[PDB]
Amino acid sequence: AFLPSAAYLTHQQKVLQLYKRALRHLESRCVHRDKYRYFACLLRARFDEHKNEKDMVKATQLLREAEKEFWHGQHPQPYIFPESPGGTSYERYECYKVPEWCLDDWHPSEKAMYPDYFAKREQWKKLRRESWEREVKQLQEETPVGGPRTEALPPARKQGDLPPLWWHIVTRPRERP
Amino acid sequence: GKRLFIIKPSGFY
Amino acid sequence: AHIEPRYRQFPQLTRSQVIQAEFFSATMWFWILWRFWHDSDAVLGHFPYPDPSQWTDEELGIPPD
Amino acid sequence: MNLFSSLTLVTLILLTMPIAAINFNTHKFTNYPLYVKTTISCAFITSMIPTMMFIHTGQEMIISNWHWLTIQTLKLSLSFKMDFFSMMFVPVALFVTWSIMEFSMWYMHSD
Amino acid sequence: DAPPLTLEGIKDRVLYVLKLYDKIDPEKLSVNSHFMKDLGLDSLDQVEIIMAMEDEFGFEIPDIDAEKLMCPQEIVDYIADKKDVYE
Amino acid sequence: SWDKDVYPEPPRRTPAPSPQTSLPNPITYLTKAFDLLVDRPVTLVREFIERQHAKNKYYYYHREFRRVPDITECHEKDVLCMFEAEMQWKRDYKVDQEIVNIIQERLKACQQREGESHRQNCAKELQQFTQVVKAYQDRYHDLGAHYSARKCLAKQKQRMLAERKATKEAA
Amino acid sequence: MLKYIIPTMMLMPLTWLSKNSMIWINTTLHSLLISLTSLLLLNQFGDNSLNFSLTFFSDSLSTPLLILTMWLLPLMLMASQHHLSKENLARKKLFISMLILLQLFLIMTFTATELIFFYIMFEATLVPTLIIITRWGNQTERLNAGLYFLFYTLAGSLPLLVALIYIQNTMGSLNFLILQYWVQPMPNSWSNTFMWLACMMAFMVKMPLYGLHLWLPKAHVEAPIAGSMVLAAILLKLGGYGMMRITLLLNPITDFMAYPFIMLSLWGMIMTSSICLRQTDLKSLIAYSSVSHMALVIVAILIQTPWSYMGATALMIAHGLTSSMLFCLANSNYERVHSRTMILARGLQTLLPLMAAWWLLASLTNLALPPSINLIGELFVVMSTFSWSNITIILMGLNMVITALYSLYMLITTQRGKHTHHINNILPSFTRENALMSLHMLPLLLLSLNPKIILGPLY
Amino acid sequence: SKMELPDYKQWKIEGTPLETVQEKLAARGLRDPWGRNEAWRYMGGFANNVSFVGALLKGFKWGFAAFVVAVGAEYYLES
Amino acid sequence: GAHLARRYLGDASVEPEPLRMPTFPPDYGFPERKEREMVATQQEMNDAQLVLQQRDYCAHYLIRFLKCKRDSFPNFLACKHEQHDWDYCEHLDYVKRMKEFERERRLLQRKKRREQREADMA
Amino acid sequence: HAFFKAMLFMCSGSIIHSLNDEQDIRKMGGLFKAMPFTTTALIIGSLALTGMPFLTGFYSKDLIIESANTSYTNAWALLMTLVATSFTAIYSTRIIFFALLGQPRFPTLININENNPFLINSIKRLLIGSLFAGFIISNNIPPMTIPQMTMPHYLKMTALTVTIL
Amino acid sequence: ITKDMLPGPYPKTPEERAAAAKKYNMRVEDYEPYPDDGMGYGDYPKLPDRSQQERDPWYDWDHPDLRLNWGEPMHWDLDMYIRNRVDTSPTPVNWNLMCKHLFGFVAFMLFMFWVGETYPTYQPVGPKQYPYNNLYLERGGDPNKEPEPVVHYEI
Amino acid sequence: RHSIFAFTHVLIPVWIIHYYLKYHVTTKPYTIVEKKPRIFPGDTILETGEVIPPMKEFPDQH
Ligand SMILES: CCCCCCCCCCCCCCCCCC(=O)OC[C@H](COP(=O)([O-])OC[C@H](O)COP(=O)([O-])OC[C@H](COC(=O)CCCCCCCCCCCCCCCCC)OC(=O)CCCCCCCCCCCCCCCCC)OC(=O)CCCCCCCCCCCCCCCCC
Ligand SMILES: CCCCCCCCCCCCCCCCCC(=O)OC[C@H](COP(=O)([O-])OCC[N+](C)(C)C)OC(=O)CCCCCCCCCCCCCCCCC
Ligand SMILES: CCCCCCCCCCCCCCCCCC(=O)OC[C@H](COP(=O)([O-])OCC[N+](C)(C)C)OC(=O)CCCCCCCCCCCCCCCCC
Ligand SMILES: CCCCCCCCCCCCCCCCCC(=O)OC[C@H](COP(=O)(O)OCCN)OC(=O)CCCCCCCCCCCCCCCCC
Ligand SMILES: *C(=O)CCCCCCCCCCCCC
Repeated sequence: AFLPSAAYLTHQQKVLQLYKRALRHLESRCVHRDKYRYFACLLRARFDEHKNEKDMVKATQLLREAEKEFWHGQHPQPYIFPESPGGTSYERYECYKVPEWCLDDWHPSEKAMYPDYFAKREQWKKLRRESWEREVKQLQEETPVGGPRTEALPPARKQGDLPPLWWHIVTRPRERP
Repeated sequence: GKRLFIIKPSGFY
Repeated sequence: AHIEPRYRQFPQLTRSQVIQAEFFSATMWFWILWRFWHDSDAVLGHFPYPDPSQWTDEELGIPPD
Repeated sequence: MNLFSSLTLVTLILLTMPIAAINFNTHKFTNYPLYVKTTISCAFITSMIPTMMFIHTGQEMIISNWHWLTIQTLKLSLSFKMDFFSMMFVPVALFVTWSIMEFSMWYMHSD
Repeated sequence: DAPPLTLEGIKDRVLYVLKLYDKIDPEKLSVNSHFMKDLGLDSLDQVEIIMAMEDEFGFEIPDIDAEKLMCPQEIVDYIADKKDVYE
Repeated sequence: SWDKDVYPEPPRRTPAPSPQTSLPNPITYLTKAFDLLVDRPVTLVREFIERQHAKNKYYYYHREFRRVPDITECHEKDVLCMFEAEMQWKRDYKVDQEIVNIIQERLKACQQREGESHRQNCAKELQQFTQVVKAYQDRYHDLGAHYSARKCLAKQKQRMLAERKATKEAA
Repeated sequence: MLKYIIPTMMLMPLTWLSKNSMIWINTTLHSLLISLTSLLLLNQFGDNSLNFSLTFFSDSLSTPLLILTMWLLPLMLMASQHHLSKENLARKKLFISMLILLQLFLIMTFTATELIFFYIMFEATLVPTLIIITRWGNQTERLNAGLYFLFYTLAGSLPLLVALIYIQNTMGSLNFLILQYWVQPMPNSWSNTFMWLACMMAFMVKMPLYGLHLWLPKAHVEAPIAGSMVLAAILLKLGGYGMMRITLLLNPITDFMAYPFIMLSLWGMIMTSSICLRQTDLKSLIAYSSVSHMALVIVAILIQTPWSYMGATALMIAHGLTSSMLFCLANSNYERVHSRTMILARGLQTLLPLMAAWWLLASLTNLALPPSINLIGELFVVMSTFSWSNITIILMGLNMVITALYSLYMLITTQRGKHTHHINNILPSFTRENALMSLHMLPLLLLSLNPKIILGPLY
Repeated sequence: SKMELPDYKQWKIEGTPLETVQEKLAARGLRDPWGRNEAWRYMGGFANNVSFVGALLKGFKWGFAAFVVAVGAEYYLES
Repeated sequence: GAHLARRYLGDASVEPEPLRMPTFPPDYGFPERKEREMVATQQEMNDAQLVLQQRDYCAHYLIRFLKCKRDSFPNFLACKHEQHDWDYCEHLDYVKRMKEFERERRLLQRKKRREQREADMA
Repeated sequence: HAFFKAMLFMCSGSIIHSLNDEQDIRKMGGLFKAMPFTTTALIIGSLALTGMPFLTGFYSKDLIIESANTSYTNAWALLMTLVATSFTAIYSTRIIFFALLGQPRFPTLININENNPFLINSIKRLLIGSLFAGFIISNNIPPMTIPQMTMPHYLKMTALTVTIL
Repeated sequence: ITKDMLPGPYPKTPEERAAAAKKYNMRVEDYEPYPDDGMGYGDYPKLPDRSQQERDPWYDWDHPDLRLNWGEPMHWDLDMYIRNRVDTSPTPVNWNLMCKHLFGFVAFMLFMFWVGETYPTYQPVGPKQYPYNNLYLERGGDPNKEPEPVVHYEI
Repeated sequence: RHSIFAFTHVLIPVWIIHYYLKYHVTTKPYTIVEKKPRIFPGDTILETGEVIPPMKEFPDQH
């Protein structure tokens, strides 16, 4: 369907995503923990019944009508975790996630307020600008002709070399700034 | 302790 | 000292919050029972509702013909 | 008359004073939320007196203190209606807002 | 509010949840115990382990990441990566 | 202060304080506290300022426009006369605007002052207001934003033709 | 009025004899002194207009437009000195000369006692504006935009020339002071119908009318920032000024000639606000907002009640300040991201908090938040159009809903949300930029205190 | 620093509604593996929570005692 | 509230219409019927500034109650007796309104029995 | 309404902070003892919302029901008003049931803490308000209409019976 | 940016369609333009008309607020299908069933308010009686006129 | 400097506003217009010395 690594979803992945959605929507329907635990074992039995199914057409058909089952029996307001998308606290702190390059535009009188932080930041910026050309030539020698097939990134192979395209993954902001 | 630096835009100007 | 968080078990309570919660629940029930003692009419009724069917015709002016 | 109208306008001017304080700042405050909570507590105190002397008599007045504009027959003035509705809603809203701000000093602390 | 997580505390809580799971005996369990190779669990069991991690720590692991966490050390490393521990 | 004739007020009748209870009311204590802490220092500073005013007194005057010939005795397209007539008409228009404002102030002050019996006790102010709004509407309404003395005279001539026709057909 | 014309001409040797690092500072300083001096025009009287000479006068309509015009020149010099920093010194002095000369034309456009002098100055204001757009505009479309700006105005105004010379031959004079006393009724005929069109269509183009507004979201977009400021703040209001002069002569034929144009503007304020709901260009969003605001001024002049004229002149001054500030905020982001696409730079309150405060206040004045003079002009126009017809309240209220929607949509799109990751040249706000924003906003807020000096000749 | 977690052996589901759940599952040959994870919710201090009439009648005993005292005080005060 | 069922699910020819009643004359059935005496003077309840909904036939107890409420400040629990006197006299006025309702309903019964007796006789 | 509804939101926010930004009632429970003061004030605010006798909500809502019954009224509007009065009791005890009563459903790291004097005092002043403000204001406001105090006993006891149902 | 990276006219030959599909960075088989009815779309792709809410929120988007990637062809109505605006996501109830239930509920409630207006409830009382000829002077009556005497009697 | 709040935020604004209202607002007509005080039977007018006559003696009901 839509994944950064794979081009599709396998049948097994679709069954597992269905099982997780069904347990979460069942937990929304079955608020109390013992009652949810009872009906979740019943649902585990309903998934373990057709588990050892080697006919891919029969398994695909059972998956499809199980999705129709789930669609008819979903909770209209399911429980969403707060930082999960849809939740009441999702993307709340994005207004406090100032990027790292905004520290470069500070006045020197407020860089003088944190001498060790900026003195320790300059070696990170130095490390990145010496890692950059090596990780570019690392990417261009490993990627095949016609561009990369997947969005997967290769790790660093030598010692002393940093992984390619590491800066905006490492220097991303925290979740509670 | 363990005070964290708070990255914020330049408030001097 | 402040409260230390616990794991999978009932948290540490302060004596102050428990006696305040008990005191305000007692104040609620004391006020409800006290006002129900002294007023007793804002709930059940202030004045007896008269029955119009038991009213005679002479006090209402109904001449028989 | 002189007490009622004066404490009426002192309530609103007292509520506008921390806006001037937050706008005329250079430093990081010595606990500006405590300052606004104390200001609204004292504004509740100030608003209780015209409420009490309305409960005494029923005293009402209009304070049309500042002529703002006259569009040929419509003299628009800064005009304050101190009636039953203002006298019973201003202390309720100030008392509630005082409790909401002392809640806010705890709830919105890490902000 | 919200006391910080350590890798020691996250690893203790993850192994604590997995020791309260009846298809894993606690005397075999370690941080490198692969659930299918070593502990011999089903993929349904792995989905349930991920849901217990979500109910334990209070955040959702997405399925593209939930299908790949196949040992407790991977789970602790992922919760470290999404909570930014050892600041 | 102001002139009590143009802004009338019926005389105040406050009742004597006749307290039935024994608990002292906070209002008298806060009134004495107001008098001591607020009213006397305000009065002292105002007396100081009024002494400084009394050291050097000087005056401003109300500008008296003498009545010039109005638009009816000005010739057609005679700008030197009808300019004076137009300035007279505009000053009279602005003064009539302020007259309607004074009567609205009387009406609203009456409504607030009489309180709950304002529908009965403000019949004279309502009558004066209806009369002056009738006069203002017959005099200046529907003239347009390019109003002038010619427009107002044409409106008056149309109204007087209608009134003469209605009085003629009633006989 | 000669005490304002002469220093504005003396700004030309002041900008050509200045030292090469001093040509912005000197013109800014002395244009601020002229703007200080502009307040002597507030010597207004309840009966008579301030009548200077045979050539110049100033009633209470032309006076706020004059003070806004003389105030706009230093702010245009502040706005336009950063993107013309690498310019040649001679071309920089030519830009400043075109700004000074446009002010020189405008300050004796509004004070023209006689109407053909008004026409000569009114159409003289095309040439420095055309040179500014087609010379210091940024993209390719500035030449086409200069064509549309020139050839809508002259197509509208060359019938106006024949109309004014006809009035000169019939009445004997185009003095507005004489025509206040020699005005004759204009009856119903086809000759007087085309008389009305020739007197009105030039100003309908300059406002702009809906349907004739197509010069505007190309001229206001493809200009530089000083061009956008003067076009949004003064050059649309030349049309409303000319309407309020020339509708003295067009009675009673306006009382039924106004209906198609009242329909065009009452529906154009809905349609252009709806267009603002779906703009990708921020500068074009401000352009169609200007069309939406000037539609109400057109309706208020065409219904010609006193409340409508008061609201129209208040809304003209308020919209001049507000739209000039919105274009300057748009420029403050364009000088960082180098694109006028509104969806590109997002989340800017996380980066520029005080500039986001200026965005908030200009979006609040755009949605007519009381007691701003935006709301005063908006509200008086709504009162007068309700007295005109009671069903116009539907269109006025629906316009106010869509106006609040696109104002706060502009605010939320540019300032709120997660910031754009790949943009890292977001500098902090310069002192010049914040000073420009405050010199727009602070007079606009102080005019709420004493609003009687912007309510026209019939306050 | 180190937050010491309690025993995992102490959370046994005997005496809880998890026991009734596992009985009604073992009636059909099903067995629940996450009951000891849920077992802390129903044991210790969180066990035996009040009903709703027990929730409303919080502070009824001291409030009714204060009501008895105040009625007795005003009956002894009128005399 | 059964009279709503008697007017809607029954006939309205025997049930009184509340907007227009009394439909019968106030002397029809009353020999020498006395009037409702007004105790509170018109100028007294003008000076007391009573609400025009509150200027009914028992305004005098309301004036006494408002006088006690003004005079017993701040003891806001001091004038329950004047309040209960005013509430009792309002209750009596409400009983009088119920008597008007029952009088009109029984005279509609009288008119119904009259026309049915007339249809049986003639 | 100001007092008890502000206090209901403050009690809910105390629950939200103590359960780590959790706003869903299906992940609550057992807060009757873990959060005793929030529980006390939430029960008091729910009783004042439903029209418990002689709390602050009584002196307004009971008069509203006894005046909407005893008037020339849209009958369907009155019947929907009484159904709404029952629904208030239903969702108030939904709040009390899922948020306070039962067994815990929140995650396992209990950081339940309502021990700040800011929180305690801020809930306390509106709690004194929710106990006494209806009585105090109803005895301090002057009469502005004539209150309907005579009605049949099924019609006087409408709000309390429908709330108990 | 240059000329052959800008949108063009409607593609008619399959090599113009392939060049446009390369231009909008998508497959030739997935590239469909808007139909050439002259409305002014040119060769711009007709994307499947989904809101950005339906996009995968867990995928690492290049624009996480927009759920959109760099170089991806935007929808024509991308300003319209933002998450601040029109949502097209699948609803737990069918659209027509939602519309029928909401319209039926609103219509039934308005019909019952009209029925209850036609059949109002009241109390078994007479009209409220007032002294001084139903308060003639108090209701703004002029004193030069004299009203008809409105006399109320005891019962 | 312990009660500087009740000085600088009340006692200076009550002075300023009372000076303003006393010598610039009540010096102009109908700016501060007050509802006249409520007069009951039994009251004595301070401005006149006039005593209001009481009500008629009640036809007592209970
Ligand atoms: C003639 C003498 C006059 C004296 C009195 C002056 C009267 C007012 C004048 C203008 C006031 C506003 C200007 C300052 C704000 C703009 C800049 C800014 O953001 O500063 C923040 C900054 C403090 O914030 P920060 O945290 O440091 O940084 C900003 C943050 O990063 C991020 O910022 P933020 O978002 O956190 O904070 C912005 C905040 C955001 O909040 C809002 O936007 C909410 C505002 C709208 C809702 C509330 C108001 C609704 C209307 C009611 C009020 C008016 C009528 C009241 C009367 C009673 C009713 C009739 O806005 C405010 O706090 C503004 C407060 C004042 C609001 C006035 C109305 C603005 C709304 C839009 C127009 C409305 C109609 C026009 C009203 C005109 C009234 C005169 O302020 C300052 O440092 C102040 C600098 C100096 C300001 C001087 C202002 C006057 C200058 C005039 C000079 C010439 C005359 C001499 C007199 C001088 C007196 C001092
Ligand atoms: C901390 C600073 C405060 C002052 C400290 C220093 C002074 C110490 C204390 C003494 C007080 C000052 C001396 C007395 C004050 C002046 C008295 C006086 O006559 O002043 C002249 C007048 C009084 O009104 P006026 O009627 O005399 O004059 C109006 C002017 N004409 C007639 C031309 C229209 O002005 C003032 O007092 C100005 C103060 C205004 C206060 C309100 C501001 C409102 C802000 C928002 C504006 C928008 C509202 C729009 C809507 C309005 C409703 C429709
Ligand atoms: C923005 C672009 C469009 C602009 C539109 C401008 C307005 C549209 C109408 C303009 C009409 C022409 C000017 C009329 C001046 C009236 C002066 C006068 O005395 O009139 C009375 C005179 C009357 O004649 P007279 O004055 O000799 O006689 C005395 C008067 N009577 C008759 C009573 C005895 O009218 C005319 O002579 C003719 C007027 C109509 C002329 C029609 C030709 C022009 C057609 C429209 C062209 C519009 C622009 C097209 C191009 C756009 C760009 C490509
Ligand atoms: C006594 C009379 C009583 C009458 C009562 C009934 C009258 C009104 C009838 C209904 C009309 C208004 C309601 C319809 C418009 C609602 C718009 C709205 O609320 O949009 C919100 C929407 C997102 O909302 P939501 O789905 O909740 O988001 C959850 C997270 N995604 O946000 C978006 O999608 C963004 C939308 C931005 C653009 C808005 C475009 C629509 C504007 C509508 C204007 C209506 C003007 C009405 C004029 C009336 C004149 C008389
Ligand atoms: C006749 O019944 C007059 C009373 C008003 C109309 C009926 C109101 C019914 C609802 C209130 C009583 C409910 C009893 C459970």
